Amino acid sequence: MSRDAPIKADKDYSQILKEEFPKIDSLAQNDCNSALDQLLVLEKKTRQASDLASSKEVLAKIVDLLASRNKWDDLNEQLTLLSKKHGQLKLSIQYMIQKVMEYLKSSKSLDLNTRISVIETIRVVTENKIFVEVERARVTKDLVEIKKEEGKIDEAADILCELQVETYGSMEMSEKIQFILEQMELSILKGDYSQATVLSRKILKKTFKNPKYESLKLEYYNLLVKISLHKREYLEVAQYLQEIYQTDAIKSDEAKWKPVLSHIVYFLVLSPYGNLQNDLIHKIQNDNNLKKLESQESLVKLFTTNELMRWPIVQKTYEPVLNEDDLAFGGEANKHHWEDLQKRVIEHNLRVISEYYSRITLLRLNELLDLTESQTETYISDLVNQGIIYAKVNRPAKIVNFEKPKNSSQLLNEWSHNVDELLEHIETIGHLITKEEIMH
Amino acid sequence: LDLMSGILHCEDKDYKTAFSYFFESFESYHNLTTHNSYEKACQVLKYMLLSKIMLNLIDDVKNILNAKYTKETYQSRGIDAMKAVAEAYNNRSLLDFNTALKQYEKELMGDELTRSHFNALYDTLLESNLCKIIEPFECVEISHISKIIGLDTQQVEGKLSQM
Repeated sequence: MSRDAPIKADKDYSQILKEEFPKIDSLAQNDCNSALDQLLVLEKKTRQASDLASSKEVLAKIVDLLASRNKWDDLNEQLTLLSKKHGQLKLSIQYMIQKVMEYLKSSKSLDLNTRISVIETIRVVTENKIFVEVERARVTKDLVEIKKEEGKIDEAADILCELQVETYGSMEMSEKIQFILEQMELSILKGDYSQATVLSRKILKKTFKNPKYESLKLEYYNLLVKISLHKREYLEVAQYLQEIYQTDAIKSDEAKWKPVLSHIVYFLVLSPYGNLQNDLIHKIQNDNNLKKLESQESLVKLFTTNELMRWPIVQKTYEPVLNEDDLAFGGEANKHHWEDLQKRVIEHNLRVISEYYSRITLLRLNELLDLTESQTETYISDLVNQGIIYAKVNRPAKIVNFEKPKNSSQLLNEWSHNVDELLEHIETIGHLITKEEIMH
Repeated sequence: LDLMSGILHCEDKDYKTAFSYFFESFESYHNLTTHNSYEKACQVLKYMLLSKIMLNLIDDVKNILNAKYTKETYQSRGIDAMKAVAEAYNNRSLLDFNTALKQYEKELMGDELTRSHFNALYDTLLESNLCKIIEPFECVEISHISKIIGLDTQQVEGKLSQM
């Protein structure tokens, strides 16, 4: 409020209490409660100005209460009581409540006391959506930090995550992101990747465009890669790394853009081959930055050219090179992702063979693929289901025909085209004979 | 009354009506004070999932199945059975269905409704496996079919001729 009766008169009276500040201090020792009463008695006003000056005294006392690793119990009831009475307004206290919090971080008190006093603050403010909301969150992440380290991580994870669904208040946009990224983090360790997806679609790519959140964007994208790796979505890992790449800062600096680009190659080759794969792999072929690299240049350029190549050797070839690097390939866990590269090689070979070979014997196709009869046939089946190729197989070991099923329509429509093209040619020839008369 | 109507419309070999009935009874049990109804929330769930299997629309089995309910508050022997059998149909594989019931055999006995509909399941799935095998081939030996499906030469000839 703005009540004019306790401006100066009361200010002057608190200064008179400042002079009595040693008398209160000496009282505390004889009885903590008498020193306390006096300062509680001073505060009843609802004049904001004098509220902050009086509460400042009460706050100095709480320094002593918190310092003492036993008095601090009393502090729990008092904050609770100050809430309980009426308060003095929705503006007033709620600044002071923060100086309550400020002190806790720096005391470096016994874990036990800290914990109790902290659960009592979130208790006091729980429901409330005035200023306090922001602060509730500031302290809740701290209660989490303690339980995080313990074996109580599961309990920690569920509380943290629960809170932030609703906190969307006065809070600056930067801080919202921060909390959210933290939430994703505990959910990696818990191992429900499905949970983490729900959380992630909260933050928006519109936000990140603002340069204020630059550093935030890198951690955010870094995390998104992780989510996708667990569920073996290889293309989806590629799309997210490509967004980082385009962050200008990293881009221009040599040493920092280097690893990023390497990663992208690995995952782009592992993606299910398809229309997305294709348009994306000629962007990497075009990429100038790629040709300065030579270890990765030599890998992409192989798979783009249609000249087939047998697995046993390509394995060998890039093993002492790329298995060295991390993500996708790398150590021991990483080898159970490396494996997939095999599969990639043969569905590229088959793919080339459908185009060039219209007819091929089945025994020969096995020889080329370097696989026994039973695996070869499994794989052909898998490709037609996926629609990559058209196939007709014969098991008594006759022929496998990739040729287009030759329909009525195809013969006629192609013939239709041809004829217009002819007519078009004759005309063109005609313009140019005119030209040659002038020349000659 | 709902659950009982569910059991009956299922036997009349209509599975649209079957789902709707087994929804109402699930919602009732779920929210009621359990004193014995936990058991009957359990019975309902197994039969609800049944409707989707026969309907051959198993994308919705794994959709319903989630952490919210089937994992936290209903984790039972029937969940492990039902989920394997759903997955087997999605595969369109006879081999997986057979393996699923050998080791979940006492769950299949224990539900008289499930058991009945599982002979039928055998038969419509028998189809699913064969079709997949001969789809890329032309002029495929019958010996090759016979091994994979894991049923005798002559038995197969009679089925194919029927198909």
